[PDB]
Amino acid sequence: GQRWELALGRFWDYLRWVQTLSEQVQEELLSSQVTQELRALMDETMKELKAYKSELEEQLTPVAEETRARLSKELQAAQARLGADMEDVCGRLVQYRGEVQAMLGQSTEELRVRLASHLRKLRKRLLRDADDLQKRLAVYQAGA
Repeated sequence: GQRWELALGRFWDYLRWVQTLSEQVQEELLSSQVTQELRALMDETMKELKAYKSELEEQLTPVAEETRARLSKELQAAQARLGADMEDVCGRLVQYRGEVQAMLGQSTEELRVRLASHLRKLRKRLLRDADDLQKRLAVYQAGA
């Protein structure tokens, strides 16, 4: 099932737009609008993913509790790793907003060079934990 993949696709596209640090992105960065819109997207992905795991617990093949429950603890953790990535990205954008206030009108060009470099790394990490969680979810899609 892929309702949570679509909701993550929307998170991921928005963040790809933020990564460009265009005029409008910078505007909405110094206000609380992109961390407010990324929270809403995160929240729909996690909502939809909790409900997909819930419905997959209905179509599980014959695995004994020390293995079927080893697997949900490993899957709740990949859900948790992905949530923690998205929160990390929003905290790095809050940090940028603060660091622009503290410049007191001075050039933020060197600040946007470090942000773009840092955001790319976070987004690299985010994408590999979504891929990992899809794998654990696909092995669980049938049981073990």
